[PDB]
Parts: sequence; C-alpha cells; structure tokens
Amino acid sequence: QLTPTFYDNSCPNVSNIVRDTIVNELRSDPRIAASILRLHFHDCFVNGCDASILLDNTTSFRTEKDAFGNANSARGFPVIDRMKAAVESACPRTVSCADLLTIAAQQSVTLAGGPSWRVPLGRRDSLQAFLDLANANLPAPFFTLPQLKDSFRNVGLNRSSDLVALSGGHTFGKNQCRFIMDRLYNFSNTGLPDPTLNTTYLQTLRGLCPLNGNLSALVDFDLRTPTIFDNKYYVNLEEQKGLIQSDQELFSSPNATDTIPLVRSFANSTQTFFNAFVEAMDRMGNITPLTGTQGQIRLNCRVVNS
Ligand code: HEM
Ligand SMILES: [Ca+2]
Ligand SMILES: [Ca+2]
Repeated sequence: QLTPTFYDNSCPNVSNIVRDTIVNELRSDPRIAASILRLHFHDCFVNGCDASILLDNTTSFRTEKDAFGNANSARGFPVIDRMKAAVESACPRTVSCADLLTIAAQQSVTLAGGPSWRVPLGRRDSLQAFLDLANANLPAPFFTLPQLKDSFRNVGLNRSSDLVALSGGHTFGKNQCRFIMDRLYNFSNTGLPDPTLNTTYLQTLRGLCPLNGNLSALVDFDLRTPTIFDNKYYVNLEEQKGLIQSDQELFSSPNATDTIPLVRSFANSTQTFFNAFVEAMDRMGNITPLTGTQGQIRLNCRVVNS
C-alpha cells in the first residue's frame, strides 16, 4: 500500500529538494511546472507510475520518448535528472524515480497556485520501457469523448470525475498548432471549422495558427490564466473556448451527459475542483505501482541499474 509518509525517516527533505529545483527552473522556464505534471501523467498511463517514461533507448527496448504522444512534445527530462541527483546526494539510493516524478508533479501544481497535499509514496522503478504500450495507451487530442473515456478506463480510471478533473491539467501549459489545425480549417473532413469552437476565439486561434503556417508554434491551453493552476479551464469550456477537441468534448459531446455537470461544478467552485483534482491525481498515481522489492530504486532515471 502506498503511503504519504514513506520517506519521513529515510529522506524527510525530499519534497523540499524537489520544490527548490522547480522554483529555480521556473525562473528561466515558466513552462516547466506544466511540463512536469504532464510527464507524471504519461508515466502513469503506461504500465503505471513506474518511471518507465524516463528510460532512454537500449538495444533491447525502445524508449517511450519516441511515442506519438511524447516525441517532440514531452519535455523537462534534464530537470528531473537535476532533482534526482540532488536527492541522491541528500539520501543515497532511497527515493525512486517513480516517486520523485510523482512528488515533482504535485509540487509543480502547488507552485503554479494549485492545491497542496502529500502524495502517497512507495513506488518503485521499472526494469524496462514500453513504447508500443505508450502508443496504444496515451490519449490523443482528436479522441471523441467515448474514446477519451475508453482510454482512462483502460488504465484503471473508471470515473468520469477522473477524466474531467484530470483534464484540468490544461489550466496551464502549451499546445502546438498542429493539434488544432483540423478544428480551425477542416474538421472531420467537413471543410469547415469545429462548430463547438467559439467563433470569436476561432479567429484568434487562426491568427496564431494560419493554414500552412508553423505547425510547431505554441499556443496556451488556458486563454484566461496561461500559467496559473486554477479552475479557469472549465469556465473556458462553458463558453466553447476549450483549446483542443478533447477539452471541448467534455462539455459539448453528445455523450457528455455525465461530464457536463462535473465541468459546471468545477467552473463554479475552485474548492470543488481542487478537491476533485487531488482525489483524481492520487487515483492516477495509484495505477499498477511496483512496490516492496519489485523493480528497483533507479540511481540514474535514464537507465536501469546494472
Ligand atoms: C484527457 C486526454 C488528454 C489529451 C488528449 C491530452 C493532450 C495533450 C496535448 C495534445 C498536449 C500538447 C502537447 C504539445 O503540443 O507538445 C498536452 C499538453 C499538456 N497536457 Fe494534456 N492531454 C490529456 C490529459 C492530460 C492530463 C490527465 C494531464 C495531467 C493531469 C495533462 C497535462 C498536460 C499539460 C500540463 C500540458 C502542457 C505541457 C507543456 O506545456 O509542456 N494532460 N496534452
Ligand atoms: Ca510508466
Ligand atoms: Ca489557468
């Protein structure tokens, strides 16, 4: 069983070291908190939160970093290396990369203005990476609501609250133009923009992402508060201003009978959202963890111990 007090004797300063690293990095890279939270998400959705995503290529297995959902998208790996080294110095061979990333995600959310809580700990590190599994399990922005629900259920998160609350991670961070081009100019081969995208916002996004323009250009997920972790993401959805298809579908999908009330509840109360987010975050963090003597306490998050 994972417990929040796992390192209270072996490495009481772990949370503080992780926080200090992120605070320092945020000065030069204001996007890092968002990036780190996303790394934890992509770790947990592939064989559980086992730091499998942190492993680099080997001749026996490919890295998850080359997955369609990670390639030229996932970032912050050097920052994780930095905090890992700092933690290893303070507490040699004690904190797993899986746990380190979980703490980093939580601290990132709090540093960005989100809720503060102690995450369950005790996870151990994988002995391999899972590229095929990542390509299969990571959801995509073009998923319909049923597909989004399928993706979450596939990894163990059955609740619509899991999906709606965790999607709140898009209250900050960036998204490439490439992922909304269809919504802007030719949605579902209709030759027209996505009708669920606010027409005023449509104009703004078209200006940032012109047809035949730089597909790698970055746009903010939350037009209200781009770098602050708050419930503004849901207020946007209510006005048809969700950035990607998967965002807006939580409120506009024909299958959104169960998600609409959740979106409204989170838009109406920061407390309701924050509570739901912590609850869902801990559930995602409890996905098939290696514990006890299973796996290892990786010394270098990029490679399995030898
Ligand atoms: C429900 C399905 C989801 C889909 C389809 C999805 C899709 C995406 C896409 C397309 C990007 C843009 C990547 C890029 O342009 O390079 C992204 C970024 C991001 N996502 Fe999600 N996401 C989902 C769920 C989540 C969850 C559960 C979290 C965390 C709790 C999360 C946190 C983030 C963050 C914080 C970013 C910004 C990262 C950065 O700026 O470096 N996402 N997501
Ligand atoms: Ca994983
Ligand atoms: Ca925000």
